Amino acid sequence: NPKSLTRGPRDKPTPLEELLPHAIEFINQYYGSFKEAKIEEHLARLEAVTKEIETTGTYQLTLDELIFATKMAWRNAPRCIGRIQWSNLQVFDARNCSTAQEMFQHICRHILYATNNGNIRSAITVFPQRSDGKHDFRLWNSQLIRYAGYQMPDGTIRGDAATLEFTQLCIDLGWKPRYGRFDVLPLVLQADGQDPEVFEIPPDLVLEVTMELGLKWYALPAVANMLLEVGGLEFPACPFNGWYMGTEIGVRDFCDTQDRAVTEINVAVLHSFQKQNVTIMDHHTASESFMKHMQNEVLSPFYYYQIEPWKTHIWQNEHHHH
Ligand code: HEM
Repeated sequence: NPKSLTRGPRDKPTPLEELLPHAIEFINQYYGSFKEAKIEEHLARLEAVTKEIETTGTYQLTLDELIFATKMAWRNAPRCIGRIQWSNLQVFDARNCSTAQEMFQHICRHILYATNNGNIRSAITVFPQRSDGKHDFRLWNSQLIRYAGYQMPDGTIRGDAATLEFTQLCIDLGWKPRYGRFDVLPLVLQADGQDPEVFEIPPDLVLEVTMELGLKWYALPAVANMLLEVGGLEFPACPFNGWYMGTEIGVRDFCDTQDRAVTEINVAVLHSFQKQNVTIMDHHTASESFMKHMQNEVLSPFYYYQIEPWKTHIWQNEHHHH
């Protein structure tokens, strides 16, 4: 019975006999948050949604349904330690975004809001939902802000090892590679299913925490490659963020060997982030964020993983050596 955590591509709209059941269940779940309240409202919504699916082949969520879905999907996230305070989430509605240039501006706003000069705020920007699967909006990055990973002559690493393929992809799309350890990768944005466009992230928007010892690391951990599933609808583009745990800042930029044996702690990080006033999930934050959450008072909705876009993209013509 274990279900796939991945939701792949489509080449045709979701069939009505498949969409309706899901939409109806979401709407129920939505109105269910009001036990005996809004019965006539619930039925009115069902009738409209069904009429919408029958006449247009799909349906649009309301801003409130979307907000509710983004928070439920967060709550339904198995490994997310931040899901305890699922209500502390700012939603940005970018569902009428049309171009990669517009996606770029939305992402800039997201990064700006979320970073908040260090006082990190959790947010999610929801781009248009998948229509026929041939006009998908996708962020080819794994994270909004991530360091480039460069291959060396001896087989070593310069930068983030986990971005080897993606970094290469960037270089192949024209991006000029500086060969440092902390090079912020550009944004590879796909809009309306078109070929991806490369956008440098304004250096100003990147807040970094200083760890020679020789290390830095961005303050904002924002997942950019997941898909939000809600009521049969699919949003292939919905970057979200929280704040670091400190337990993980992947400085796998290493030869950092510089008790038993496996004793490589994560202290300097906890301290470094705190003194530079960048939110990290320490005890005070865990407690405080939970307090804020309490004051506001098949798994679906859900955030799925996807097949890396460069492995599935049917190129048009743009950017050679793709
Ligand atoms: C508020 C701060 C947050 C913290 C400290 C936090 C922490 C975590 C941690 C530790 C993981 C596991 C390791 C990893 O996959 O990187 C994780 C995964 C994840 N988080 Fe968060 N998270 C936060 C906010 C969010 C937000 C705002 C969303 C979405 C709206 C979210 C959605 C997820 C999802 C979908 C995963 C993938 C793994 C899974 O859920 O099973 N997280 N988070």
